Amino acid sequence: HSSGHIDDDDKHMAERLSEEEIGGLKELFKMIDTDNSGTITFDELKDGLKRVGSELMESEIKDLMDAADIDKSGTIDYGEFIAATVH
Ligand SMILES: [Ca+2]
Ligand SMILES: [Ca+2]
Repeated sequence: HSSGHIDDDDKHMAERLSEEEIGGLKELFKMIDTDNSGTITFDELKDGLKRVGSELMESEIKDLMDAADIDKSGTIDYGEFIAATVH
């Protein structure tokens, strides 16, 4: 409840990007987190492609998890994966 940010589109231009994870935190992020708590962890990460039982190797889940979440917080966020710049 405020009126110092919700008024002109000028302030909406600086609040249209996802800094932490608010971007997908609603639709995608939740649908990704097997916990739906708002935070994904390797242990849960694998459960994504694991339950798929296709032809993947959990070995890539750890090399992908580490490369994804650079915050080394042990937990990956929507804003931690997007950090990927200059590819
Ligand atoms: Ca979780
Ligand atoms: Ca993190």
